[PDB]
Amino acid sequence: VNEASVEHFYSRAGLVGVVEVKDSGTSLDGYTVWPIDVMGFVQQRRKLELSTYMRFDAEFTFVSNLSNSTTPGMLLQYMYVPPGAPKPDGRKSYQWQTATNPSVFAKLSDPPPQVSVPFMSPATAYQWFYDGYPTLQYGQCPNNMMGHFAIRTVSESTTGKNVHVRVYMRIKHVRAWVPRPLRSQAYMVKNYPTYSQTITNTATDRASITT
Amino acid sequence: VNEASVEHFYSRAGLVGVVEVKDSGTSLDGYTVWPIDVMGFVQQRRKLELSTYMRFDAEFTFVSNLSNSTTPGMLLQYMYVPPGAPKPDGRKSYQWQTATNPSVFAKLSDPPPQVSVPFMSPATAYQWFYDGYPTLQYGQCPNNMMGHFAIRTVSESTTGKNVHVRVYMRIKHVRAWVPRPLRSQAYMVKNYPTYSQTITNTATDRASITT
Amino acid sequence: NIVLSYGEWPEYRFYTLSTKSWKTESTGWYWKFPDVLNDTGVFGQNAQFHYLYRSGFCMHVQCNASKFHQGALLVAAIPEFVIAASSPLYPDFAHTNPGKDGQEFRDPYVLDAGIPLSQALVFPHQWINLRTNNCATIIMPYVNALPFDSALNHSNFGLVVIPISPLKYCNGATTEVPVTLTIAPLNSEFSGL
Amino acid sequence: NIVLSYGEWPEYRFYTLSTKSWKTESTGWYWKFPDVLNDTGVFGQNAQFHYLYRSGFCMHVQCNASKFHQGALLVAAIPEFVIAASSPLYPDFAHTNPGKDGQEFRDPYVLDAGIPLSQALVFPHQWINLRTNNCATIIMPYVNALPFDSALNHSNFGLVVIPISPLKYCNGATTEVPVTLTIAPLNSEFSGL
Amino acid sequence: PTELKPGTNQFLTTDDGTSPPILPGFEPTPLIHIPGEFTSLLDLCQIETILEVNNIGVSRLLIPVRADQLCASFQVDPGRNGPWQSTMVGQICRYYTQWSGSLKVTFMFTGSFMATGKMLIAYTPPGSAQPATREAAMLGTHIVWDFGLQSSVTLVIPWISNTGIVTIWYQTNFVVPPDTPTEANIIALGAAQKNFTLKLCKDTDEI
Amino acid sequence: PTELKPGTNQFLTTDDGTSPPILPGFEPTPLIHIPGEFTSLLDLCQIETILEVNNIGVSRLLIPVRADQLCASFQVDPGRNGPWQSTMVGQICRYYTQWSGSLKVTFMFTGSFMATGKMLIAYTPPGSAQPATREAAMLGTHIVWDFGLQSSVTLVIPWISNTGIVTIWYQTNFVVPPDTPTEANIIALGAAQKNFTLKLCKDTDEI
Amino acid sequence: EAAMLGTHIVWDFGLQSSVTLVIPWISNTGIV
Repeated sequence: VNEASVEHFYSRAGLVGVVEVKDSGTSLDGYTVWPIDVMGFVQQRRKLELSTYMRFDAEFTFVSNLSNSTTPGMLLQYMYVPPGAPKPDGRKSYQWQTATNPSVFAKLSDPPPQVSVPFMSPATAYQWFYDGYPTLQYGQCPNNMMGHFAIRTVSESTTGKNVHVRVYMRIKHVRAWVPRPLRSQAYMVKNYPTYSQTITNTATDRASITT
Repeated sequence: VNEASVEHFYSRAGLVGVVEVKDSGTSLDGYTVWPIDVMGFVQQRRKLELSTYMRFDAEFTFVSNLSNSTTPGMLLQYMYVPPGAPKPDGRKSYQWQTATNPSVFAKLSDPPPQVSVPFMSPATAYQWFYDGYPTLQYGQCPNNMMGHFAIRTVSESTTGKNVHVRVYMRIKHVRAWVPRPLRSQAYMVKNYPTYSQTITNTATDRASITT
Repeated sequence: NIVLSYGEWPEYRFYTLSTKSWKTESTGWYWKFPDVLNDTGVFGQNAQFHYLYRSGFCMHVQCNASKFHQGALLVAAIPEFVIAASSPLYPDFAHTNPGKDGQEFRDPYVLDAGIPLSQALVFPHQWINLRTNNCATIIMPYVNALPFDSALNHSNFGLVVIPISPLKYCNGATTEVPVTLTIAPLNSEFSGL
Repeated sequence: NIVLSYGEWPEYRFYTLSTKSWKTESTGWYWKFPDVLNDTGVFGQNAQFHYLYRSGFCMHVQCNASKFHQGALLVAAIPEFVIAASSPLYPDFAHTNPGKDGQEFRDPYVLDAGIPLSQALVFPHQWINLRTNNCATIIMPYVNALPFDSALNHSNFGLVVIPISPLKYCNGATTEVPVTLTIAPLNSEFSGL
Repeated sequence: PTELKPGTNQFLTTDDGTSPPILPGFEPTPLIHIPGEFTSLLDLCQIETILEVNNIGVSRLLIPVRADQLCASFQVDPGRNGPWQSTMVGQICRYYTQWSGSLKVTFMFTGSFMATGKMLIAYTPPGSAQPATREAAMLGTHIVWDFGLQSSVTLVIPWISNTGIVTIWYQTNFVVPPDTPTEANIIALGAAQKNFTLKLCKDTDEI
Repeated sequence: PTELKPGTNQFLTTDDGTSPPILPGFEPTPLIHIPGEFTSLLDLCQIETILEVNNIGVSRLLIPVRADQLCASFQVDPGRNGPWQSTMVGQICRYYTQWSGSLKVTFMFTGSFMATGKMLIAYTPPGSAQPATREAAMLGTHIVWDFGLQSSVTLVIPWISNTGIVTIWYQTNFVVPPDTPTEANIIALGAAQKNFTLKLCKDTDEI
Repeated sequence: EAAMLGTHIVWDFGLQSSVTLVIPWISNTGIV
């Protein structure tokens, strides 16, 4: 009864993204910018597309460690660049100091940080299916973007160790609108519906209709 | 009075299993899957068989350390694969990312993690004695299985250290049904009643019945 | 009888589009509209001049065939209906805004959305079974995330007519069966002239 | 007097099985049943055809012997009674479903369950002491984890009769003592024909 | 100030809790009424959707009828595979582990208005093997459905917990006047009943 | 916010606490009535179970009677060893350290209906040595039990805290008509009383 | 066993020395 519900069907934390700062090797950057995308994995893309419209709050958790699993104390900054704000160029860029970008300072020895992101869209609800041109652009609604998370180790110059991060998002206070079928065809491109020319059948074949 | 009770007779935490991830040696796996079994030790098998039917909640605690007892900070994942879900193939398998398998991220420097597992059976209560064929299969009821715990260190490739885990389960909110004798004969095979052909006597011998 | 989409009345004249011939081999059609009426009528001039509008619709599909013809049609109204481009990528503008004369499905089975047609019954729908009934009627309230939007850019919903069971007739009968559509705007509003 | 197992009445005709001869050397018997009546009677055809059933039983053991015979029997009803296979492994199907003619214990001392016979008095039981009384009666309610189950696959309980104290008689007396069993199903139900 | 820390301390269980908001004072856009809200996944099951009984394209949804034979048969289990794999009820059952309840099936005869005939629609319990003759199929649960009188009929499968068989038998023959097409079709529509329920959770193997 | 951490902090004591559920929203299968529930281990003691007085198989449960001698004797302590090791009361006393209360013993004469005789059943306090003659055994606690009149008798051992001796003496002789078997048996049934109690805990050495 | 399923009475000597079986209606033949 209550175990199948739109509130309970979109519930538990799941892995949205996997990022790496990687300043050790030929890549000396020491920072990364990760756009917030709920559809990055095809199985969570398919569940969110059971609804045309959704309105929810987000819960982000950052599980971070080095490559050998050891978590020595070292200081990281998790910033949040809301939609419409410029993204850092480098580790020393002045765009890490902006007071309107909320940031979290937490060591790798601490429990994983977590924060809540309110509903960001100008429209009443996120719409995963948009028909028409907003202004290649067919079906592309700019209202959905939730912003970015920029992550860097706080250091003067070039620490030689790579940091692996895993982001866990949890949908909260979810409301859904008009129902929609579940996709039969395999996804191809990230943003669009386009499907391969070889149509695969929904139901599996048998010898004859008798049995 | 209250010190001998079915609630108080099955009570305190006890050692259900001892597992090792062992990625250091010729075994490079770095993960292990442990099926939840309350009867793994013969003395807790004998106490649970004082009842035919039981219904209870579980409490699992994971005490983990390296081989030399030192517990350096390193990140482990304890997942839980409920009955009916596929088990990880390897350390990098995609079955660690499934959102419906609850998992716990806790370092070796932390207090031991603990979680609670609800009553999982389709039947009203677990039945430790089943008569008849469900479909070798004699007395084998599939309804009892509680699932698995898959454990791995979170790392990119091959950390060279072995981790020893000890699992402590605690029976909660226990209800029991029709009483049964306590086994006299020694156990042989894990699942079945089968007993050795040499019958050992319950009461110890004396010279004569006079004294 | 009347089908009321999503149990809402569209609270806040009849346009007869040209007839389609449904031959035994035809694969179906979709009109995808606020759009069908943009280029026709007095409703079509309002849609050009005003910068925002809110409107519901009432649409009526009717099929003229004898008692010796047989077949069936599924008539559905699908909100935010988005067309996909089958690989060997983007759909052409003729497909994404077919006009008043509609477009004919390339793949009726996936509805060119990648979603299966078996489950298309989750949307507001009717059946035309040539023995049972010749007509289907659907009232569609205004569904959008915003209270107002643009008529030229955004298409609120499509209307889709798939011949699920092919048309059969004995020799001598009329080869094609006319299928005609009638749209009456309900409770339309405009702003920003 | 009557023994009511576990204080429950089985709320929601008489079948006389063939007679067993209890000789001085016999080791006892077990009928293990929903099963005894599967192959006999009108109850046996219901158990084949319906896919689920719920039933309680009433069973009556009676022993005909003179005043010069002596001995004793323990009569118990044991739920979920599971047979074990003694090493020099699985019990054969003849042992796990003995039928209407019952099976004879290999080891009466452990009841072939590995559990001791001394403590078998924890189950619903009676004594037949040939001087005191010739009969024992037990009413068994339906015990299961589920409200319904299958008659062919699952056996709810066994019935076990062990000659604890061997039979003795002087020369000239009848060598064997007949032991007969009578089963009346109480409050049986069926579904899924 | 006297607190102490038990064994459950300081780990991520990936299950519910509370967290501080990242932007305080941010006021999100207010709600408006949108139609078509659905609060449950048990009302998406109850709506009948075509089930694919023929194993070819859109022809896979239809069983043909031509002029005491078995027309078609299919099993009643939504979860596993086969026809129910194209229904909505069978696609959401792949997200859960265990479903229990009663089902529903509907047939529509698509042939001509002038055509007359009769069919036999039988159901078999989960334990039994399917009937090998229509006379054996008649003694069980069945409905005798006459085309000319009624164009659609409904068979309700009784309780089933997580499998039965539905067999369609020609009775009599498919009778047509002159100048009427001799072949027709039937579409089958499956749906959950009101008492259907879903349990545990799982990750679909469809994607 | 002012809290501080005392010396009891952050260890596993393997004793009671609370923990978060691993699956929220999971609804387990509801309860139904099952008969035969037992909430205590003191009511499993009160039920009489055969105790093994003869040291051979099922013959170990019986004391023979044949045609002023001591038939048999056994000590009354459930915990240690011997006859009480086969009772239910003596198997649960191996899980605890200390038991205190009163016991009960019952005898059943299995011989023929035509046989007549008499016995003497005596009990000795824990400090005394057992009687060497039936006349010394008579002066203490005893019951004189006549077969032909009564087939079963009960001896209640008074309070004992965590040991007495029960001795059975032939009085008179075992008298039988012609054509009646000359040997008989007696089974002994031990059980706890209503005031029996169990203390501490331990791990059985039986397994 | 075939005779048991029909009409029968099980008569114990030691308890009772005489028993009665009533044949139901017959019009002008059964077997005992």
